Amino acid sequence: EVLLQQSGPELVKPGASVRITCKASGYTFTDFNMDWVKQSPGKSLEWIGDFNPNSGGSIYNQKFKDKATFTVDKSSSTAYMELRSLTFEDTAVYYCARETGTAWFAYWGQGTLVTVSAA
Amino acid sequence: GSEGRWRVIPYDVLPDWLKDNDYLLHGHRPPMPSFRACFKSIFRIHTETGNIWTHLLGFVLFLFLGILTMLRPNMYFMAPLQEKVVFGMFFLGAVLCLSFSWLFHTVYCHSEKVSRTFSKLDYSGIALLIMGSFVPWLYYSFYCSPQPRLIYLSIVCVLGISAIIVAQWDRFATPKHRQTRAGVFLGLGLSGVVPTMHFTIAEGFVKATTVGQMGWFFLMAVMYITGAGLYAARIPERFFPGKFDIWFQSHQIFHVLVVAAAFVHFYGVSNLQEFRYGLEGG
Amino acid sequence: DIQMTQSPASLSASVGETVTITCRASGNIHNFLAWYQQKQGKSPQVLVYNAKTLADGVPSRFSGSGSGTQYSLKINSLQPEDFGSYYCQQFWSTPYTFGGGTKLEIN
Ligand SMILES: [Zn+2]
Repeated sequence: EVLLQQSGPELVKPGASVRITCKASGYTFTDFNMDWVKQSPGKSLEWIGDFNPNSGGSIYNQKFKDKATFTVDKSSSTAYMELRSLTFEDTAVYYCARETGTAWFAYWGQGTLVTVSAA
Repeated sequence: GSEGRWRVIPYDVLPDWLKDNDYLLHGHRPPMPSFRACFKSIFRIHTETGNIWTHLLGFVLFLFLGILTMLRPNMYFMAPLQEKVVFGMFFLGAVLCLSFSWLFHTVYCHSEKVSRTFSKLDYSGIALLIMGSFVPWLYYSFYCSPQPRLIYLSIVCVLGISAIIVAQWDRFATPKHRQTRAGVFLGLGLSGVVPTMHFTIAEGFVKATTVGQMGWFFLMAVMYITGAGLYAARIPERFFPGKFDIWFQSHQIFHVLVVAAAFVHFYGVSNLQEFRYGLEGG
Repeated sequence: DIQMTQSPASLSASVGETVTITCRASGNIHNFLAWYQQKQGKSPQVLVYNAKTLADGVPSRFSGSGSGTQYSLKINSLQPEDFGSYYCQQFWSTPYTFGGGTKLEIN
C-alpha cells in the first residue's frame, strides 16, 4: 500500500531553519497533490498549505506565508517543507498528507517533531 | 476560483460506482458532491468533457429545429397543420434525450445516488427519442392508411412506456437478477421491422427505397447498431488502452452517432412528407 | 476563511453505545468535509470524506451526514479502540481548515 515516510525528530535553536522530508511509495508520485499540516502540542491541526508535484505549484495559509517553503524531488519521489526563523511558536509535530483529487487525506506521514529550545 | 479545486485521478483510486470503463486509465474527475463544481467542470478537460459537449451541442441544434420548424412560416406549406404535433413529439424526444445525456455526464461524479438518478434519466431519454422518431415516420408512411398507422403507434407507446418505466423503476422493482429491461428495449428495435417491411410490401420495394427513401433511410438503423455495437465493444479503447482517455472514446463516437442518426431520420422523414403531397392515394 | 466549530470539547460512552459529534461551518462548504480519528501520539486516520462517504477499510459503525453548514459523525456500537481525538476539516475553500477537535473516552 501507499506509504508516506518522514524524517526524524529535530531539536533546534531559535532563528534556525529546518527541512522536513516526506517519502512517498506505492503510488505514482506526480498523480496527487501533497499537503502539509502542523499540530501544536495539545492543539488542533493547522493547514500549512498544498503543493502540486505536476505543476510545482503550491498554496500557503496566510499564517505560514514566510515561514514555510515547499520543494520536491521527483526522482526520489520525496517532498520537502522548509521552516525558517524558527520560534517558540513553531514547536509542533509536522505532517505531510496526500490528497485524492480533492483535499481529503487518506494517507499521512508518521509526523516530525520539531522542538525549538533557547537552551 | 479558489473554491472546489480538484485534479484528475487514475482509474485505480476511483470508487466502484465511478468505475464503468477499465480502458480509460487516467483523466477521471474525483467524486465531488457539488453541482457548482460539476457544472463548472464542463469548461475543464477530463474523461467526460467530450461526452458533455457532443450532446450539449446536439441539444441546442435540435432545439432550434424544433422551435424553428414549430414556428413554420409556411403554415400554408403544411397541410393540415395537424402535422406539427407529429414533428413536435419527435423534437421533444430528441431534445429530452440530448438534454438528459449532457446532464447525466456533467453530474456523473457528484455522488452514487445522484449518478443513479441521472443514469435512469439517460436510459429513459433514449426510449423517448426512439418513441419520438416513430410518430412522424409512421404518420407519413401510413399517411394514406389510418388503421395500420394507429395500430403501429399503440405498440411503440406501450413498449416505450414499458421502456421508461422499466429503466427508471421509480414506482416499483429493481435492481434484479432479471434482464427484462432488455426485453422491453428489444421491443423498441423489433417493433420497427413489422412497420418498415409492411410499408415496402404495400408501396412496392422499388418505389419505397427510391421514393420512400427507406433503403437510403436504412443507413440510420445501421448507424444506431454501429453505435450500440461500438460502445459495448468499447472500440478503439479496447485496442489502445490509455490512448483514448480524453478523446475518440467509444461513448463519444456513440454520442456523435445519435445526433447524426437523429438528423438523418429528420432529413429522410422530411422527404416522406413531399412524397405524401404528390399522391393522395393508390 | 471558513471557521469550523466542533461539538463537544470532549465526551464519554461505554462499549456498544452510540455517540454523535457535530461540526458547524461559518460558510457553506458544499459537502466537502472529512472526519479523522487520531490516537494519542499517532498520525490521524480518515474515517469519512465527502460528508457521507466511508473511507476504504473503515469500520461500518462510523457514518457521516449533513449538508451546507452542518455535519455530523455518528459512531454505532462503540469499541475500546475508538478512544482518541476526532477532527473535521473542510476542503471546499482555501485555506483549508480543521475543527477544534473532540476528545473521546470509553468506559
Ligand atoms: Zn451518454
